[PDB]
Amino acid sequence: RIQRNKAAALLRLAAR
Amino acid sequence: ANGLTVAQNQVLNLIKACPRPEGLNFQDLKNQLKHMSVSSIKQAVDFLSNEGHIYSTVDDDHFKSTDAE
Repeated sequence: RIQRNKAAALLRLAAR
Repeated sequence: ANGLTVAQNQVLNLIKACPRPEGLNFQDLKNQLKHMSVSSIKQAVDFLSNEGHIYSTVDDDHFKSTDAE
């Protein structure tokens, strides 16, 4: 469940 | 630019600003923002997560801001 959560968030934020 | 709603901005601001090592757990969050119903917070959580603003850390319901005001 929890893994690279921060990186996922950064990716989501960046990919806009 | 603020493609966010004032309530979600506020929730995010609380999550990011609140000086707790343990981020701002959903229960702390709701205890602070008593007016902001659990469902509405779940929706906000989902949105802010999708926006890559908040993320869950030690537990699913234990959020921190990645680097979003």
